[PDB]
Amino acid sequence: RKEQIVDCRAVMGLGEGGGLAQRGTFAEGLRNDVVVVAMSPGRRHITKPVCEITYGIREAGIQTSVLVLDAGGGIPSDAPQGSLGSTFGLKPEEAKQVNRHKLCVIHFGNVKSHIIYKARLFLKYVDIPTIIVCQTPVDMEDFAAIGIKTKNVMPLESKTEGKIVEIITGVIRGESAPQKKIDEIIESIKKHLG
Amino acid sequence: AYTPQFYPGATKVAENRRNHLNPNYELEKLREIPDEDVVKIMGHRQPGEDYKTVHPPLEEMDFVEDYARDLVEPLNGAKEGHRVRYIQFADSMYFAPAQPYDRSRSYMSRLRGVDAGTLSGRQVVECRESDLEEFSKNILMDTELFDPATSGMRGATVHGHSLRLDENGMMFDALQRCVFDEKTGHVMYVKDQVGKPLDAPVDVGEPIPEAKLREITTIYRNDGVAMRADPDVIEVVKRIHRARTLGGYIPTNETFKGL
Amino acid sequence: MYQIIRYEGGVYKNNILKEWIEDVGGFIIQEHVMQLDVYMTIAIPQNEIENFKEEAKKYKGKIVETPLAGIEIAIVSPSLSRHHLPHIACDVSEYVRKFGAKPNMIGLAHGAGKNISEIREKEKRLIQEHDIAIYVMGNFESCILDKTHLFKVDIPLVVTGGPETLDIPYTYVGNLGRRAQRLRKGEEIRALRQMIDEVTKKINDKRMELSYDPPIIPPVVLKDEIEKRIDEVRGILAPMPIVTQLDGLRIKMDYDRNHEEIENVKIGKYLLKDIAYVTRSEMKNYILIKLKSTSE
Amino acid sequence: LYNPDIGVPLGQRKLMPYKLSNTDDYCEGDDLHFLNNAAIQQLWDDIRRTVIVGMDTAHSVLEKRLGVEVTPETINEYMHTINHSLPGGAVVQ
Amino acid sequence: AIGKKTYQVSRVPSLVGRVCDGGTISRWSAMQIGMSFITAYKLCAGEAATADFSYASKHADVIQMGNALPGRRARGPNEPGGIRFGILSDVVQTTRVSEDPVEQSLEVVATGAALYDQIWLGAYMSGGIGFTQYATASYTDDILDDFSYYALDYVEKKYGRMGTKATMDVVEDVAGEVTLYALEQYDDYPALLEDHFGGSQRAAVAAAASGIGVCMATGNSNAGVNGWYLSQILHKEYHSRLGFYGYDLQDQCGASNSLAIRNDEAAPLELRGPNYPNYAMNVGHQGEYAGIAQAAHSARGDAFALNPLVKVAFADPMLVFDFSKPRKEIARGALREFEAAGERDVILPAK
Amino acid sequence: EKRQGIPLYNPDIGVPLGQRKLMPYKLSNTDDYCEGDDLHFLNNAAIQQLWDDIRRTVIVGMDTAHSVLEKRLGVEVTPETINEYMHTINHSLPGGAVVQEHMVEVHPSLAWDCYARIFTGDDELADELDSRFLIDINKLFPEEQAETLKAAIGKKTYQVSRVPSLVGRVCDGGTISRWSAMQIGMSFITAYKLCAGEAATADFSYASKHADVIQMGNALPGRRARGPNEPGGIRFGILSDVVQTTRVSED
Amino acid sequence: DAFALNPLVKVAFADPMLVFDFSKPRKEIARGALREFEAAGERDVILPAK
Amino acid sequence: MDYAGGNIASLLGAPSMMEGLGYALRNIPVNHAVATTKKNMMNAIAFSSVMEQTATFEMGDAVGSFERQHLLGLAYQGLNADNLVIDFIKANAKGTVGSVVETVIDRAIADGVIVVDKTMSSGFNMYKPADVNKWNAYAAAGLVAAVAVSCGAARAAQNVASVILYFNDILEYETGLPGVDYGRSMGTAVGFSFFSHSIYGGGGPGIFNGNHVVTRHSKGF
Amino acid sequence: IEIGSYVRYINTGTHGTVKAIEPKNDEEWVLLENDIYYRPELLELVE
Amino acid sequence: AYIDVECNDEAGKAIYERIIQTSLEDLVLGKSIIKAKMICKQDVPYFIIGILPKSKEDFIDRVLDFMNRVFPEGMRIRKTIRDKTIVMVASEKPIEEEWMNEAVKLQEELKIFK
Ligand code: F43
Ligand code: F43
Ligand SMILES: C[C@H](OP(=O)(O)O)[C@H](NC(=O)/C=C\CCCCSSCCS(=O)(=O)O)C(=O)O
Repeated sequence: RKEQIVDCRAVMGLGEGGGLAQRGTFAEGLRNDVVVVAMSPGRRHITKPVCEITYGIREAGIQTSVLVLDAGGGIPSDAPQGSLGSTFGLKPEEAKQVNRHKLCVIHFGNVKSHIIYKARLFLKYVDIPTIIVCQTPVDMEDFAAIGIKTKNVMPLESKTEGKIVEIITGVIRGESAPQKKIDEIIESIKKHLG
Repeated sequence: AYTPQFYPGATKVAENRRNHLNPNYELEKLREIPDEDVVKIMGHRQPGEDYKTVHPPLEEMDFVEDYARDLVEPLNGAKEGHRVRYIQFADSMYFAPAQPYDRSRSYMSRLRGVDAGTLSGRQVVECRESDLEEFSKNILMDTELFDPATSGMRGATVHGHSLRLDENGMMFDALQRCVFDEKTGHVMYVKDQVGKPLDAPVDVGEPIPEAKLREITTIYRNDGVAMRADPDVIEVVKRIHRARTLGGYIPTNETFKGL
Repeated sequence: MYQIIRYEGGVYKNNILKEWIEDVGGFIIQEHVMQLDVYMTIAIPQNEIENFKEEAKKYKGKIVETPLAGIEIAIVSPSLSRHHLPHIACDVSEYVRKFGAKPNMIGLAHGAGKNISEIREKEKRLIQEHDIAIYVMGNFESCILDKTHLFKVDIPLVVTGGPETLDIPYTYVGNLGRRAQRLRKGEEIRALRQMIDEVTKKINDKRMELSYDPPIIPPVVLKDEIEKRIDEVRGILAPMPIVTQLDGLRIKMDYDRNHEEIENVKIGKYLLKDIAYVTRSEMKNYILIKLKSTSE
Repeated sequence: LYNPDIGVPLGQRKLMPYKLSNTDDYCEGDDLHFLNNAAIQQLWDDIRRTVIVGMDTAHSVLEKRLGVEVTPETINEYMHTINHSLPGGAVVQ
Repeated sequence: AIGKKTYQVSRVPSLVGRVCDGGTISRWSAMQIGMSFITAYKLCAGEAATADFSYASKHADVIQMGNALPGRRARGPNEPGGIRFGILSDVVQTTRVSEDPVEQSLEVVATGAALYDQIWLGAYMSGGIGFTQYATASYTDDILDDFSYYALDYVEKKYGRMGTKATMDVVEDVAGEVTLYALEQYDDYPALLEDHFGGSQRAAVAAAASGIGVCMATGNSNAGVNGWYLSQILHKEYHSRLGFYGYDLQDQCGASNSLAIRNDEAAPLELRGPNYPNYAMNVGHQGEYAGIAQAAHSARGDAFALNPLVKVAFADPMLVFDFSKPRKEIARGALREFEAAGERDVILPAK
Repeated sequence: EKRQGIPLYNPDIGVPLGQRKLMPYKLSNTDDYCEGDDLHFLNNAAIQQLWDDIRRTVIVGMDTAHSVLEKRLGVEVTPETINEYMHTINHSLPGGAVVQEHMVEVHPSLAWDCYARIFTGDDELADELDSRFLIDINKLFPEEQAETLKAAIGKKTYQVSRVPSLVGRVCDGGTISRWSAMQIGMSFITAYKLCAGEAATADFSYASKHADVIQMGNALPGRRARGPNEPGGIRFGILSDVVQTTRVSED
Repeated sequence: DAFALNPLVKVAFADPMLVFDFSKPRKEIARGALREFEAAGERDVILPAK
Repeated sequence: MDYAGGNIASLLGAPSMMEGLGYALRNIPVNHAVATTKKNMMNAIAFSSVMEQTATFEMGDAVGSFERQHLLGLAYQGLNADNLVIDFIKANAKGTVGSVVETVIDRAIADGVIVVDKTMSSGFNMYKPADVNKWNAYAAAGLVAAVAVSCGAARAAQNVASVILYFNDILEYETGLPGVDYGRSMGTAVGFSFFSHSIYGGGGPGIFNGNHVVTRHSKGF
Repeated sequence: IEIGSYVRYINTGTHGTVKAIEPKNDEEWVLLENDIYYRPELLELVE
Repeated sequence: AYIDVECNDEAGKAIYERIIQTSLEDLVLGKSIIKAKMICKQDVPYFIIGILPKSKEDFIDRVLDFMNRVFPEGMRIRKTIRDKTIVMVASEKPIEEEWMNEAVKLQEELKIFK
């Protein structure tokens, strides 16, 4: 039980009856322990799967920061045969804001082939241990098949400087996350933070 | 004979549409993109290697004797026998020099054996690969039909024809095939038209200035030239609509007396 | 003399408008580009209001009058748990942001409960470091009435609560309690507008009180001078690296490594240490600046 | 300076809520899909389940083929019966 | 219009139409009508007069919302492909609660979009994403509202609500003016253009406004669709783009088929529907066609468009969906505050 | 509460029910009893789901599509590419839009019953494919039945699309084929990066969603006018093949 | 015989992912009669709880 | 109610499986007509035109004031009346679709079918038909010739939709005159475009027949 | 577990042969045919 | 689900009714619960929430999550009774026996709810 102060963003949200967060914005929780990364300020990512994880971390006693990615939708351009639909990417300032935290929690989606290259590009610039929160069951070996550092399944040629420390499956975008998933996230953060 | 007019109107937009439709009008060229660079942006074949074939050459295949079919001279790519490829363009509503229906009409008026398709934010022309590369270099890319900022050779994800331009005056691209190089002031294609990255970026030239874009565009805009300033085009459109209505009602000469 | 407004236009030819703002002496306080539109909080001289409006309508931009874009607000939620954080508190914070103010979420360590509630002195002084504090309370009359000791600061205060009318000796805005939904109904929007009106009135009274004896230098041009001199201000990863307060600034650097650089800044012909109170901030060991008036 | 790992933001307007015409309600685009909107489904359901039958030939069949007089009391009794039978209540058998 | 005749409105449960198809409804109502007739008048449980009752309730005196579509369409009755535009105009009850003709036309536009484009085209003949942004472009912001109010103002300034007889010249004048205004508003406001980013959306909205204006000028529905088609082909020359390729099939043959008299081509717009041969493929037309059909009668201040029985039956306050304000009901359903029928929670285990 | 005084169910009017003993009903080969009202299809969710699962099933073959991809489109078809396509269609069939966050999508919990499965008579393709979305003939059937079914099917690959039940609830039975065909075409042009504006894509669309489509029921003509995948169009042999008792019983 | 009319229909409905398992049709009708059958197609996430 | 899995076939489908009433004769696809005529151009055109216009007579469309236009369309499009199709193809051996449009306008002016209506301020003398049905027949013959010229240049049958669509578009905005079938040919060309050029499409142009919802709109043109 | 043995992954079922054992950071790691390190506690011996 | 709140605060009643409705909607629990009655005693801080479920342990975990969502922050000392009707009392003080007697009264009055 201690005081928890958040440096709020400087930009207003999406209109009047819309989301409260804005794309490409960072909200510092003073003391930098856990940063929660959201792909977009839309209803698929904000307050249904992300702010719930955020309040679970804040209820566990760990100060939390929420960063909304500027371009979090789609696949990176280094995916096979280029990108389609939209291009996923990370800004250097976003990577610097993530890298000052002890741990990262990132929320991914459905398709297995999208998540692996998204995590590879994210960990090409992020060097802290991150927890991947997705919906479909991805095994923590398919990331090593494309060269991602990983606690249990290392690659021979590691193309990332950050390590996936836990995969948590069963969190749907735009839906209320149950207490059991929050408890798994809290236990993983406590076991891999101190 | 008959001297062909191409489009009604007195404004600069109607004049540009007439110039695009005219096959005897030489389009002003504004850049030099080499043939292998156009092939590389097109992304269909490796430059320097032979064209892939879909059938033997027309001399080798035996057809039935047809007098009417043999009157038409085939294309060279049809003579050798080449696969039919495509080149796709997106055109911004903010004073792009070429526009989709204008592009399709000019292609079908100027080129032989082409397959033109028109969408709101898309325009594609299909032809045999050698001839398609020839008119892609000669007409589609280097002339005043193309602007590397307000237009772009892009397949796959197309979006941004109705969106506002970016800080460099370029059309929005979700895949970012072409970027702006501020050191040279030129637009460089870092990906091909479908999205895989290029090993060497290719200079398609610098953006056309907006003052020239006002003169060479084929779109009507309130901030540019509106159709209210061109009553001749509206009258022709209304005459076409009335003639269609009268023909659909009763297609006789007495019903067309009220035209 | 420096009216602060928000510009919402496009990124196309936005650099030319920024050059015009720099030419007329304006200062860009905040810039954010989402995809193709830019939100720009600009402080321009009052004699250029109509010229900037004509310039903005040339680029099809929008001028939004923001009455709170010179202050920072502390929003004191009882905790950062699921009860108060993910709704109401962000609704209040984003509504405050919509009128230009820079908010800070203050989650009390022991702010929950009816009789077990307490407020620490460190949290107290962090609240006093802001210009105005907004308390987001619950929806029971007796609970808040037995919780007056939380609102014990010499700062302008607006208390938001569930009951329509409360008998506390502070400014109170009703129909904003603890909820679990996004504030979107008409009564909720009306109550948010009411809270905005009360904080606007308090800020205007404090602005008149400051205008009775003006400071040596306005905070906006002091922030501009600090960004011109200190070259480490562009390396700050915080949301707002320099927060313009009502009568000062909050520079988000380490106090121990940067206070001697901040104090030895020559503005006009004056040194900063003789004209401002450079002190350590309770918020993440930052630097807080409090301006002196012309009387001293 | 060209970094292909920056990414391109897309769909800023499509993240903002949609107003509804002549109302004051703002909603997300995902809630306007007919599968996600129960009101659109009920709008089609109410049209689909509506059948109008003229009860004038039936009264004539009752009157002149069966010799049964039709009064508003009998019509009220019929309405009471059919409000039980149409949901699926049992009247004979 | 009804006369001294008595009618019965049978509303079967929504669960019945959810488990089964739309052809179930008339048969369900017919068996229950026959059962209630034989047990309320104490008749024999099965005789020749019972067959007379069954034949009457099955065809002779039945009124279906939609016709059956056998053959290629392969669909039963009470399907959204069989619902004519006048029938859907009479379903919406904005006429009896409001005097604004533009609002009456636009609620029918919204209902027709949400039915035809979102359901009948979104899922019945397509799948997956469907056409949400194609249809919501007609009822989300007041773009179509502003365009239609400009059309009404322009018509009332120079013609009046019924001040002119339907001729070619008034159709050309009104449709051209409204199309030019709508495209000028798209040019002047980048927010409007970015909202209606697809060309089909813009074309449908501008042409719907032009057709509504022509209907508010003449009161003729077929002149309204003629104005719609002129607006489409004038949009095509303004912006050198109309929509996705596949959109303007019916817009090209429209002018010829709008006032035609041939068997496959002639039908009044109230009697037209999604099974009209030109209209049986494409999104962005049918819901606005229903609104133009309504606007033909809103200019005259008519109580109904095609069927008075449908109007009276859907004026029933016991309906789950409120047809007086379809847009408010859609907004309620988008915010998880609409209580819908057809659910089965009493026969399901607790999750 | 809801009806504001309008009568709905009146057991007093009509037949006086219960003059004889209303017997319960057993269910054959099961040791449980129920009332007769529980066996009504409106009161029984299991019968509704029995019809729902049949209505929402479309079987499409992917051998002409693979041949068109290999030859006419010049795209290699590997088991890895088939796994990628299966992931794409499993995301896209319920309501999903692949890498398009701006697109309106159906809520995923609203379509939890939606699956896209694959099976093949080719054994090495079967063990080279992912078992997450594979209907394995060898482990679901006895050895002689599996051999007979593999001989009858051949060396061909088929995909089973289970359209979500709510789609069949809101719409009719003929909706299912269009839904499955549209999502199969979208997932094929997404997983294999193909141009969607050429005639070769039209030929591939025919090969992928109009060449080997197996529907559960046919359309019905005349006064019984109905679309496909309605229970009047289901032949007796098709329904016999729907029930799987030969798998688990020899009686 | 392994099948009656269509081998493809026989293999397709052997899928364990089906909510209604067609191996024992009598047993599941019993489960739906005792209100212990979890059916699909319920719009519980887009409806109010009151 | 069909012959699906059998081994007996006819050129006509089931009468209950028609798009509209009287649509029985528009069931022969393009490929059947081409194979019956042994891949001969003019004979396949004549076969398709004879079936389509006889079907329009069956539909009741070519009754009264439309009979002359359908007879002229049949004669000039399918049977090469006055050698118009062959003359346009010979004149545009090296040409494009726009050159075919120019030759059609020149022939219609020379034969007196169309005359100048009025000249606008910006030039562009408008054209009106002195004989409406004859102008429709001339435009239909030119449409066939334009398709032949473009598809003989490309030697590929994928160009049909674009050629018909933009032939009608170029002719309309070149003369101010209506196109073939007063826009119905252009609408059917849009149908051909979305049916044979997309993943929303299905099949190629060889399976085009008038008993389909996509292709039924033009009455044999 | 040694070179030439047949091993499987419990989480997915990836068949492969052991290439080498390369300890690092005082921890045991197993290198397989696909050039991917694995953990011995997550590997089992099959025959 | 039937929702009612017993409280002497006029605004707090409606606000906590909306809170219970939102927590039932978020966990998708509105159809699996027949009645949800909450008794708000704020003069002496103690709150009782009673749940009457329709007709496994995952459902009980979801119901406990629902109580955690509805119950206020400071009421941390909690004790629940489950005999097919789940009733929990939350307070900032140790739970008194009179509060438990009121909990059993609520449980018994929810048992006969039909
Ligand atoms: C009024 C009819 C005429 C008609 O078209 N259908 C009736 C009634 C109808 C109604 C019953 C309405 C209600 O519940 O009051 C329904 C359900 C059809 C419907 N969808 O409305 C029905 N019968 Ni019938 N009907 C049935 C049966 C039967 C058997 C009853 C055998 C006997 O004991 O005499 C006889 C046929 C006979 O001539 O033998 C029968 C007749 C009749 N059946 C005769 C006369 C009934 C009478 O008792 O006065 N049903 C049965 O044999 C069992 C199945 C049962 C059906 C419902 C179910 O499956 O639960 C029901 C099916
Ligand atoms: C992405 C595609 C690929 C394709 O085959 N069709 C697409 C996508 C497809 C999918 C989207 C789902 C997915 O996973 O792909 C569906 C739903 C097809 C359907 N069943 O109706 C759709 N489009 Ni499209 N599509 C739309 C639209 C549009 C507009 C977008 C204009 C722009 O420049 O941004 C344009 C058509 C045009 O050019 O006029 C468009 C194109 C395209 N559309 C092209 C563009 C790229 C291509 O060349 O391959 N859509 C719109 O204009 C809005 C309505 C929207 C439809 C869904 C909705 O109503 O919610 C969707 C309708
Ligand atoms: C729905 C219609 O049939 P119906 O109107 O008779 O019911 C149905 N139409 C189709 O199948 C065809 C094409 C629809 C797709 C258009 C979606 S618009 S979004 C991308 C389109 S484009 O970019 O390629 O232009 C048919 O089978 O004819």
